[PDB]
Amino acid sequence: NTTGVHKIVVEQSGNTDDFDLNIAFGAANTGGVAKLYNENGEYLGDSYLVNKVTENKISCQTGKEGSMMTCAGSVISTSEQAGKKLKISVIAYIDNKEVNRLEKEYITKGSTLVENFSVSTTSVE
Repeated sequence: NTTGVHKIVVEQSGNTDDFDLNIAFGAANTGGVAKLYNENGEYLGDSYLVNKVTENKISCQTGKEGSMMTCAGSVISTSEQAGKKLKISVIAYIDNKEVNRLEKEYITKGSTLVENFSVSTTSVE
Protein backbone atom coordinates (compact mmCIF):
# COMPACT_ATOMS: atom_id res chain seq x y z
CA ASN A 1 0.00 0.00 0.00
CA THR A 2 1.03 3.57 -0.95
CA THR A 3 -1.40 5.02 1.68
CA GLY A 4 0.28 6.58 4.76
CA VAL A 5 1.92 9.76 6.09
CA HIS A 6 3.35 11.38 2.93
CA LYS A 7 6.15 13.83 3.88
CA ILE A 8 8.68 15.92 1.92
CA VAL A 9 11.65 17.63 3.63
CA VAL A 10 13.53 20.42 1.80
CA GLU A 11 17.01 21.37 3.11
CA GLN A 12 19.36 24.14 1.95
CA SER A 13 23.02 24.94 2.76
CA GLY A 14 25.84 27.09 1.37
CA ASN A 15 25.55 30.73 0.30
CA THR A 16 21.84 30.82 1.23
CA ASP A 17 21.85 34.67 1.32
CA ASP A 18 22.79 34.83 -2.43
CA PHE A 19 19.71 32.85 -3.62
CA ASP A 20 15.89 32.86 -3.38
CA LEU A 21 14.35 29.41 -2.66
CA ASN A 22 10.61 29.19 -3.43
CA ILE A 23 8.85 25.92 -2.67
CA ALA A 24 5.24 24.74 -3.09
CA PHE A 25 3.69 21.59 -1.58
CA GLY A 26 0.51 19.84 -2.64
CA ALA A 27 -0.97 16.53 -1.52
CA ALA A 28 -3.89 14.11 -1.95
CA ASN A 29 -5.73 11.82 0.52
CA THR A 30 -7.85 8.73 -0.13
CA GLY A 31 -10.84 10.99 0.81
CA GLY A 32 -9.91 13.97 -1.41
CA VAL A 33 -7.80 17.12 -0.78
CA ALA A 34 -5.31 16.54 2.07
CA LYS A 35 -4.74 18.77 5.10
CA LEU A 36 -1.09 19.81 5.41
CA TYR A 37 0.96 19.83 8.60
CA ASN A 38 4.41 20.94 9.74
CA GLU A 39 6.84 18.79 11.88
CA ASN A 40 4.95 19.90 15.12
CA GLY A 41 1.62 18.68 13.59
CA GLU A 42 0.26 22.23 13.13
CA TYR A 43 -2.26 22.63 10.24
CA LEU A 44 -0.80 24.74 7.36
CA GLY A 45 -3.82 24.64 5.02
CA ASP A 46 -4.49 22.48 1.92
CA SER A 47 -1.60 24.07 -0.04
CA TYR A 48 1.74 25.09 1.46
CA LEU A 49 3.65 27.81 -0.42
CA VAL A 50 6.87 29.30 1.06
CA ASN A 51 8.49 32.21 -0.85
CA LYS A 52 12.17 33.07 -0.13
CA VAL A 53 12.70 30.22 2.44
CA THR A 54 14.94 31.59 5.28
CA GLU A 55 14.92 28.29 7.30
CA ASN A 56 17.61 25.64 6.52
CA LYS A 57 14.92 22.92 6.72
CA ILE A 58 11.22 22.97 5.65
CA SER A 59 8.92 20.03 6.22
CA CYS A 60 5.39 19.29 5.02
CA GLN A 61 3.27 16.14 5.71
CA THR A 62 -0.27 14.68 5.39
CA GLY A 63 -2.37 12.59 7.79
CA LYS A 64 -2.34 8.75 7.91
CA GLU A 65 -4.70 8.57 4.84
CA GLY A 66 -2.32 10.44 2.47
CA SER A 67 -1.99 8.95 -1.04
CA MET A 68 0.52 11.40 -2.65
CA MET A 69 2.63 14.54 -2.06
CA THR A 70 4.43 16.80 -4.60
CA CYS A 71 7.07 19.46 -3.98
CA ALA A 72 7.84 22.01 -6.69
CA GLY A 73 10.62 24.51 -6.23
CA SER A 74 12.56 27.33 -7.86
CA VAL A 75 16.08 28.63 -7.16
CA ILE A 76 16.91 32.20 -8.34
CA SER A 77 20.32 33.84 -7.69
CA THR A 78 20.41 37.41 -6.28
CA SER A 79 24.22 37.99 -6.78
CA GLU A 80 26.44 39.42 -9.63
CA GLN A 81 29.34 37.37 -8.13
CA ALA A 82 30.29 34.03 -9.77
CA GLY A 83 30.97 30.91 -7.69
CA LYS A 84 28.23 31.32 -5.03
CA LYS A 85 26.91 27.83 -4.22
CA LEU A 86 23.58 26.49 -2.95
CA LYS A 87 23.07 22.88 -1.93
CA ILE A 88 19.48 21.56 -2.00
CA SER A 89 18.21 18.20 -0.77
CA VAL A 90 14.57 17.13 -1.33
CA ILE A 91 13.72 13.90 0.55
CA ALA A 92 10.30 12.20 0.20
CA TYR A 93 8.90 9.79 2.82
CA ILE A 94 5.86 7.48 3.31
CA ASP A 95 5.45 6.61 7.04
CA ASN A 96 9.08 7.84 7.75
CA LYS A 97 10.45 5.42 5.04
CA GLU A 98 12.43 7.28 2.32
CA VAL A 99 10.80 6.65 -1.09
CA ASN A 100 12.48 9.41 -3.16
CA ARG A 101 15.44 11.85 -3.04
CA LEU A 102 16.84 14.72 -5.10
CA GLU A 103 20.28 16.24 -4.46
CA LYS A 104 21.12 19.46 -6.34
CA GLU A 105 24.00 21.96 -6.23
CA TYR A 106 23.64 25.41 -7.89
CA ILE A 107 26.63 27.64 -8.76
CA THR A 108 26.35 31.28 -9.98
CA LYS A 109 28.13 32.39 -13.22
CA GLY A 110 27.66 36.19 -12.84
CA SER A 111 24.27 36.27 -14.58
CA THR A 112 20.81 35.50 -13.12
CA LEU A 113 20.43 31.75 -12.33
CA VAL A 114 16.89 30.41 -12.77
CA GLU A 115 16.60 26.74 -11.82
CA ASN A 116 13.58 24.47 -11.06
CA PHE A 117 12.86 21.12 -9.42
CA SER A 118 9.89 18.80 -8.80
CA VAL A 119 9.90 15.78 -6.46
CA SER A 120 6.99 13.53 -5.48
CA THR A 121 6.47 10.60 -3.01
CA THR A 122 4.80 8.50 -5.80
CA SER A 123 7.28 9.12 -8.73
CA VAL A 124 7.74 5.86 -10.71
CA GLU A 125 11.38 4.67 -11.28
